[PDB]
Amino acid sequence: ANFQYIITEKKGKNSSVGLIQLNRPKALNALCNGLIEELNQALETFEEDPAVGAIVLTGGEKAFAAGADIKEMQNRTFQDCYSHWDHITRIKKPVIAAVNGYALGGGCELAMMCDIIYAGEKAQFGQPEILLGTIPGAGGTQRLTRAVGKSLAMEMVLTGDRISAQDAKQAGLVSKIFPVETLVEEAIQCAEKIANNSKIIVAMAKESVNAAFEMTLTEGNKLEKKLFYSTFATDDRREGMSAFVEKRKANFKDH
Amino acid sequence: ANFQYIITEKKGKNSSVGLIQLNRPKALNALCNGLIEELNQALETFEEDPAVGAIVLTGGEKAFAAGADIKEMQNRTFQDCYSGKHWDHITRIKKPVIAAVNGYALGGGCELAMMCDIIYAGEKAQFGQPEILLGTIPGAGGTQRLTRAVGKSLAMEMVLTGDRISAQDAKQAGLVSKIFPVETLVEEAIQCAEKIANNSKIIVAMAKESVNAAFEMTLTEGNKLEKKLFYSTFATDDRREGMSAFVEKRKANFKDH
Amino acid sequence: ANFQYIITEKKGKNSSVGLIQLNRPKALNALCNGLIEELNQALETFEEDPAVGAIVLTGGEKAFAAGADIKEMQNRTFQDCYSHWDHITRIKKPVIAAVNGYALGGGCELAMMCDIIYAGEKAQFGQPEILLGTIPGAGGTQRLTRAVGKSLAMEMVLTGDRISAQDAKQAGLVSKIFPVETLVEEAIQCAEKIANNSKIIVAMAKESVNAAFEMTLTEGNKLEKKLFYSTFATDDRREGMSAFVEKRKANFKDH
Amino acid sequence: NFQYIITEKKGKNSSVGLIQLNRPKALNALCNGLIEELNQALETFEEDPAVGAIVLTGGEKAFAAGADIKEMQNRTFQDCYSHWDHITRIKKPVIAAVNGYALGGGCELAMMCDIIYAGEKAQFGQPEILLGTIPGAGGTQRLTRAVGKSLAMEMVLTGDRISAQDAKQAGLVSKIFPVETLVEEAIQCAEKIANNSKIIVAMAKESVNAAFEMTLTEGNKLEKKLFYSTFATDDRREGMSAFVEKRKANFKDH
Amino acid sequence: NFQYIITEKKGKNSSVGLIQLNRPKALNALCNGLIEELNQALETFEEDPAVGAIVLTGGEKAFAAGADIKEMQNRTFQDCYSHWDHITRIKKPVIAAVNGYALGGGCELAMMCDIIYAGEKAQFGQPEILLGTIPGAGGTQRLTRAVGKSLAMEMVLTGDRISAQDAKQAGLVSKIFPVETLVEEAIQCAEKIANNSKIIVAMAKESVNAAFEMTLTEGNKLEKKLFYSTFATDDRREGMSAFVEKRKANFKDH
Amino acid sequence: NFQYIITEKKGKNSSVGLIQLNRPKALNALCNGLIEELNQALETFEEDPAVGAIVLTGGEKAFAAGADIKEMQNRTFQDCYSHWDHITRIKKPVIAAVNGYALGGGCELAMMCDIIYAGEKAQFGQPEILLGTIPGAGGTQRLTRAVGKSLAMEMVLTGDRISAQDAKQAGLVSKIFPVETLVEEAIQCAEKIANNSKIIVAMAKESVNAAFEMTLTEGNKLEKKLFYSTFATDDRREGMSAFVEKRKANFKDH
Ligand SMILES: CCCCCCCC(=O)SCCNC(=O)CCNC(=O)[C@H](O)C(C)(C)COP(=O)(O)OP(=O)(O)OC[C@H]1O[C@@H](n2cnc3c(N)ncnc32)[C@H](O)[C@@H]1OP(=O)(O)O
Ligand SMILES: CCCCCCCC(=O)SCCNC(=O)CCNC(=O)[C@H](O)C(C)(C)COP(=O)(O)OP(=O)(O)OC[C@H]1O[C@@H](n2cnc3c(N)ncnc32)[C@H](O)[C@@H]1OP(=O)(O)O
Ligand SMILES: CCCCCCCC(=O)SCCNC(=O)CCNC(=O)[C@H](O)C(C)(C)COP(=O)(O)OP(=O)(O)OC[C@H]1O[C@@H](n2cnc3c(N)ncnc32)[C@H](O)[C@@H]1OP(=O)(O)O
Ligand SMILES: CCCCCCCC(=O)SCCNC(=O)CCNC(=O)[C@H](O)C(C)(C)COP(=O)(O)OP(=O)(O)OC[C@H]1O[C@@H](n2cnc3c(N)ncnc32)[C@H](O)[C@@H]1OP(=O)(O)O
Repeated sequence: ANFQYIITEKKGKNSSVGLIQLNRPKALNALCNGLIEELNQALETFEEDPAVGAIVLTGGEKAFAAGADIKEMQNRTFQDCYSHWDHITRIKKPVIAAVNGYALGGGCELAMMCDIIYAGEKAQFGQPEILLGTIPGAGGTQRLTRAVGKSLAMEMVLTGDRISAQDAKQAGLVSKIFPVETLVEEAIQCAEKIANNSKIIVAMAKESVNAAFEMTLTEGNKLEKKLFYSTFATDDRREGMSAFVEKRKANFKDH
Repeated sequence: ANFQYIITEKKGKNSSVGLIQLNRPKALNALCNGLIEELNQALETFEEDPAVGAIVLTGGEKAFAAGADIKEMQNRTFQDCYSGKHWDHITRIKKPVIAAVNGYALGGGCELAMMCDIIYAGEKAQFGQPEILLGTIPGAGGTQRLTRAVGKSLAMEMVLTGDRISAQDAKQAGLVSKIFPVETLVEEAIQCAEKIANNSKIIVAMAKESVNAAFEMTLTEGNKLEKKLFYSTFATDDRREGMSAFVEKRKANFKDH
Repeated sequence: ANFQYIITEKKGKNSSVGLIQLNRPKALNALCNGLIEELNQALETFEEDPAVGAIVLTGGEKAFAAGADIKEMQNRTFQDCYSHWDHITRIKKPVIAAVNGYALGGGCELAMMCDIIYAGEKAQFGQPEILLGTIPGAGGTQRLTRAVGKSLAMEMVLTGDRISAQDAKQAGLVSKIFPVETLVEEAIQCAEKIANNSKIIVAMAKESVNAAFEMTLTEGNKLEKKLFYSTFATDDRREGMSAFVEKRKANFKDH
Repeated sequence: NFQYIITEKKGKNSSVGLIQLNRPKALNALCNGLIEELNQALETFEEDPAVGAIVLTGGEKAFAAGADIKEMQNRTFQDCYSHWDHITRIKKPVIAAVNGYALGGGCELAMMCDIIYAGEKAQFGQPEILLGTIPGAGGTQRLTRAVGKSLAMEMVLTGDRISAQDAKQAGLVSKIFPVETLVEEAIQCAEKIANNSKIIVAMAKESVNAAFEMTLTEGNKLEKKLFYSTFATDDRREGMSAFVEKRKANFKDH
Repeated sequence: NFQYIITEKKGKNSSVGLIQLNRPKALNALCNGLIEELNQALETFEEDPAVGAIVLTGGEKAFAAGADIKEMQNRTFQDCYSHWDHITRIKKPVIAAVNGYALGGGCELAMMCDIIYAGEKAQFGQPEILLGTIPGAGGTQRLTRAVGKSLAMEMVLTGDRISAQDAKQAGLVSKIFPVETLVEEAIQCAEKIANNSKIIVAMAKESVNAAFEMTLTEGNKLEKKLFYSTFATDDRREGMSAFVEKRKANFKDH
Repeated sequence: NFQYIITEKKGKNSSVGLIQLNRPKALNALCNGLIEELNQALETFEEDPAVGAIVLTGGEKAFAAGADIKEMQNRTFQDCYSHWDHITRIKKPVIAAVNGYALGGGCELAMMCDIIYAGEKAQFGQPEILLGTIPGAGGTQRLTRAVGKSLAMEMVLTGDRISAQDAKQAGLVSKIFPVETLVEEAIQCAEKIANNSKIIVAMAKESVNAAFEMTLTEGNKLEKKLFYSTFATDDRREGMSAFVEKRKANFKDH
């Protein structure tokens, strides 16, 4: 429906890419509860849209998201905490984060929840939760550490210091850096490529990669094998291999 | 043995390095079932050869291995796959295995290199997991070892698009530890295998087992296992000789015992 | 007490940083049992000193620590061993390692036990245990691998080869590289920053980041959440978020 | 309102939310519609401040004979690949009062509950194998973890059923009561849980569940963090003071 | 053919692969030669399309009294660090019919089996401690996971034996039968399993085993993936249809 | 020189270190001072070359009624973030002879022990919930792992107690003895253990403990490494030889 905090729209060839834009410039995209609710709606919608194969999440040019909404948490109590934030992780289709500008606190964690992260030349990542007398509460101490290593993760989480796009890429937090002006376009091109592939196979691949963080290498490889065997129960695997053998373009039907 | 797809031979000082070279150039070293069987044979042989301390696995200059053999699985069914189950044997080898990757190391080829303990890349090597382009996903640790070495963002990008990354990219990301000119790559990998072979076999096997454990348990339990293995080295003659040699300011004489 | 192998002292703004300096220059700071005992004492002392918020551990300019003391284990037997080295991991306050020069074997492991590692331009890391007929025995095969990746870790552990500061940073083993002359000063500045934040919250954050190596991503995020909720039971969380909302400097009380 | 389930509050001061599966015709076979209502009832009781614990039960002859086979009969692999365990998202304790058949999906639903009380004639089993499939809702995970590999393999591979007595001896269920008083007894247990601090009860339940998600070392660390957390509540202060002051504790779920 | 074991096809349609340890003089002490033949028999039965389940047993006096001490007596540490668990690579179900002694390596072998049936006079134990060593084939892992820490510690640290009734009560074994009919009963169970779809049975067995290799959360996710997989088979379709059409299922193992 | 505990060496050759909690007035409430002495006694017995196993017990009426409520009553959340399980750092086996009450911290202490023997009238429980808190020393972890989720949830959420018979049936304790002979019997078991090689016993105990810290696969690998290690000891050679030579083994703890 008519969204208050986000702007959605389909893009790329055949409009196969679902674009979600955080639109709360006043608050530098502070992830207030309302914005989160709309974001989850947009994600669910694009997830159920058969023409969409990949989603691109972005914010403004100055800020992807400055964090969660302090104003909204300010008066919460411990007990409140014990009486929605990671719905993006339940989405089966790939989600690419096009990070331009600030991606701090909850904003940084939201980007890390995405499968792939592309950063604009002037993006900035950080977990300033410590400066607010709290710690990251949406995977900031988990996903950051796993991607960047203990030393840098400890430095960022304990001081609240920010790192550049170049630092993030070097550390493995993000895989590409693009000029501010073309960042979103480039992320859409990548989303396109992914959308071109079979949707069912892409979902299986994404699930396999994610498993790398939930089990031992041994069990991860076993799960990957089971999923690999599964692709053989699909038409697109048959079509993909035949196309290869027949040296012709493959025609995937997401089935 | 009389191999059809691979070329083996001992190299390095005292012929301590076992060199296995994938040899199916017309198929750019596509890993067909027959080649896999010979590779495993060569590995087992070098493993049982007491003169060998480390193995170097390589392919051609244009390709380490362009991938599994699609033509061989193109007709398989789900039931075939399940009710039919050896791609991972190289992981059962106790001696270190170094992959000297020159050119293409894609799909199964990339996974094979990642199964190796160390990876050295030639200036023009290329890594990628194009399984997605074939309507399938990596099936030999491609989504596990790549991710663990390269991080989620790059791993997702590669696995989901099938895009390739350069040798420089792979090194920067931690997939490979060294990059050498195409012409000297294999020589350099042999030098490293030699250094490793110089050490005590038994101790080297324990160390390799310890490092591998870093991917199978919590840091806490990993450190405990490492401790047990560390204590174990004290039950060997080489440990004694090694420390004695250092204290006595003289060269160590290891006997792999 | 009056230490024989280490030099301690408080530094940074308001002497909030506890500096421990390994001082056995003749043995290139080889980690003998006596030095380890003093180091543990210094750590415990700084841990219990209310004025200290972070500790900086360093050695000489030529060597952080050349390794454990070989002569001391030279005559030990397997039964000796099976029937203290990592107490530094029991410290709740952050510990930063300012590595200048050699950080080999036990020295490298000690540095890796620290939360953050800063390296001087000429630092060198390596695990030469293999050259002595033994393997790293204080997390060298675990922390190195987890930070540097399997390929480089195997190369280092199996050959005993050393890597440069630049290599270590690129691989994620250390997060910063500074000139030899200012390295310790820079690490103290980082410790200062950490010490200005809430001690209790900092301890929780450090615990959260460390958990990234002890459980699946799913459970790690759950633990992080519980710790996040916990911060709400503190005065500093309330002051931190209030200060932000009221556009004013936060005054933490480590409570 | 509900077509497949019957809900109602019970116990002291109506602190117990009782959900009763009601599709006697199909022996409470868990069809998609019933699952949707069950989840609703659960969410409702979860949000009801008056409720401290939930009791889930079915009929006297069957808790739930299994998922609805006719509903999946024609599904294909792609349909599948493209919530039956929402009960696991509930923070308040859920007790399963199993009378009669608790097979397949029914057995898995009971195992998803925190506590299981079985009527004298209850029967547990995972017959999915007889249908050319395997348990798909934790049947091979929760059963094994509670009963051990030998018995779990026997049940899953043959589809054989085990008695209430077997289930109790194996640790699948913690109590066995006469068919007629089973539900009443489960409600008494839920009452007791409801009398304790909700916030503390939620933390304890989360701690016990963690025993299946991490190593003992990390589990103990998490438990410690939760233990420290209780000190941030009024109920913990009240509970310990009441003890020291030899008086009854008055919890406020805060 | 074989020196230490006796194999033969049993059960309806010869669907059961029976392997019998045959080293009576050494009370089936698991020497290296016997292990090699056992692995051969397993591989053979595994590749035999007519076999759906394997039953492993020994004599009436002893399933297997332990590894062969004589064989390791002279080994050194270095020797040790320079295929005991092959039975674990078999995809088809393996039932252990334990009669008499199942000690040390013998106990571990039985524990490696998916299901364990014990004769009235079976005896389990891990006496490795009495020999100056510890169980080296999962004795401290599988025993503990099945029996609990207290009893496992007692057995491993003292070398004490437990009865068939103790083993069953503790969950080590799921059934106890008279010595004379034990093997027959295990074959009947193997028959039942063999009757079901081989591919689905292999998936189920893999799912149950996963209960010991990952957190409940990941185990449930793996089980789900395998569950979806069954939908890519003809047997699942046949199984569910047969139920719906109230008729007998004809599985074709695919 | 102990105020809260009574120690003394018992059994053949004074091979068993017996520690008796002695604060009958407080039903052995584990106050901080008692914990400090307990740890001292443990460390002492651990360093005593003549001791091979420790037996921990309390009074006939109570092993330990819990941690000291009076001592934590005034603690704050912040205090909590400013050596309760040191018994777990002891390499030699520790047997808990539980007579009477073993509640809360007391129950957790018993569970930290390697083996638990219970007197006919022992009682186990985790009443932390009744005090507005949750078990904080492994009560939700070790209890669950030994007793299963259903019973563990029941105990932790209601604070209800279970009998010795219940505890044994659930696997929490491995033996039940009359109140009067319980400690004697536990000492006999400690004797047996102390009979074997101390170095090998330490390795075995470490192996069994690993069953709760890693996947079955890695646990088996660790066990293997420990198994190989035993071959680097004289006691293993002595043990195997003694068996081969049909003679009694003479262990020298190395
Ligand atoms: C499960 C539940 C979730 C838990 C997850 C983890 C916890 C967190 O995410 S906490 C968030 C951490 N983020 C922060 O501390 C960042 C706060 N913001 C900043 O530091 C600055 O805005 C910064 C550096 C990005 C840019 O500074 P600047 O260019 O001067 O812009 P600035 O004027 O501060 O911001 C503009 C407006 O956005 C608002 N805003 C910015 N960030 C936030 C935020 N995180 N919450 C609420 N409002 C915010 C500002 O208050 C201001 O509004 P106004 O002037 O009307 O009060
Ligand atoms: C349970 C606890 C677990 C144990 C943990 C794991 C095991 C380990 O840590 S073993 C450590 C491995 N490290 C080594 O072998 C490195 C030894 N050091 C070196 O090789 C060199 O000192 C190096 C390369 C750093 C610098 O070279 P260089 O500048 O020429 O110095 P160099 O002349 O070799 O040595 C100078 C002095 O330092 C001493 N020293 C340096 N490292 C050590 C050491 N590890 N042990 C003992 N003495 C040492 C030397 O003995 C020598 O003293 P002296 O002349 O009186 O005999
Ligand atoms: C993530 C997605 C979830 C995945 C989870 C795992 C998979 C599963 O749960 S599959 C379910 C396994 N369950 C079964 O195979 C049990 C099927 N039922 C039975 O065996 C018998 O009903 C039994 C033994 C319980 C009782 O027999 P009986 O007393 O004769 O009663 P019975 O006549 O069979 O049942 C009465 C009615 O209930 C129906 N019914 C019973 N169970 C089911 C069921 N599971 N699905 C659908 N309808 C069922 C019967 O079809 C019959 O209806 P009708 O005669 O109009 O067709
Ligand atoms: C890491 C930090 C550790 C965290 C671990 C987890 C948390 C816990 O352990 S909390 C402990 C939970 N235990 C309890 O709630 C049990 C409390 N006690 C009881 O319920 C009863 O004493 C019971 C049922 C055992 C016996 O009742 P009864 O026979 O009437 O004896 P009772 O009169 O109550 O006890 C005798 C004396 O011992 C004292 N006492 C008993 N238990 C405790 C205790 N846990 N703490 C302090 N004092 C205690 C009583 O206060 C009384 O002393 P006094 O009359 O002078 O004040």
